Amino acid sequence: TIPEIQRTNLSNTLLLLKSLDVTDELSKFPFIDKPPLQTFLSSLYELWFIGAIDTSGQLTPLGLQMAKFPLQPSLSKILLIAVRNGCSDEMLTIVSMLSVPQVFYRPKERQKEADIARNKFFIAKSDHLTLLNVFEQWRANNFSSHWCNKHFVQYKSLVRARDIRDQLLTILKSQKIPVISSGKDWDIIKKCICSGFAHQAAKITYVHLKTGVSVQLHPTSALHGLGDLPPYVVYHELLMTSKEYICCVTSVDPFWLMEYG
RNA sequence: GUAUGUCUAAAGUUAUGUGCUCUUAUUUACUAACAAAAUCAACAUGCUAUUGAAC
Ligand SMILES: [Mg+2]
Repeated sequence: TIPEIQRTNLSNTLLLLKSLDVTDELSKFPFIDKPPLQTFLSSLYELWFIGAIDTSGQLTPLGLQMAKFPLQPSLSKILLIAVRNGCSDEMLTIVSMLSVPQVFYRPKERQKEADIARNKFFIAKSDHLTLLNVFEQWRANNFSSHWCNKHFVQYKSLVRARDIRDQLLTILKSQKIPVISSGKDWDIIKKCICSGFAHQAAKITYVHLKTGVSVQLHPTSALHGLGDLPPYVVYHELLMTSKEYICCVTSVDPFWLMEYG
């Protein structure tokens, strides 16, 4: 089989491999099976964009700080930015939920009931803030497994989210960062998203911000349907399955995109 | 407007050196000189979007 390293985004890897001081030693690093040149150069471009890397290709202190999180660099960028923006408290649990697979359960015949249960937690802005409402309601039900099942959400995913939240909180308290809450000013989170995800943006026909390729909201999204259409979009992943799908979706204002990048 | 052309049957030698029986065109169908300037009669009474393996 082709090794994972030859076929995945590598920016977590390159961040860490710069964070330990393997330099242009990284640019010539002895792997068994070297990743494609354009994969390396693209991950370098991503890190340069995020400001983890300078124009020569050398690590910034922001890079070194981000590398102490167990994270792909965007998710560390957004947490560090959430300190200065003052939403660390919400950002912790949203970044925690964004790490986790298969958060909702959607069995063969029951697509309606699974979504109906999810839609009790709906935020009109995004999937991202709907994840917050899920974790808050889960906790308000004393983290109940039976509530998880009732609402078609995977408890394994939720317990892992809380374990990640407490770990990331520990990492922030190791970096001495304050865990400030934004409260109901959820736009602060959405401004932070622009700091991490400015490449991962799209606009209604959706159409990618930089490459211009046309793309689709995944049908699980709170923003999908025979229905909703917010003009400007930021997203957690782009993925081709049956279609070229944005995996989950958040609405944005264009002014934030040139504010953060 | 159903092209048209050539050939031959000649003369023998011109004197010397009835059954049977198919058929709702089951035809090998043949000719193109003829004409070509075709559009009234259209069209239903109201527009759509959907699903990922695993760590
Ligand atoms: Mg004539």
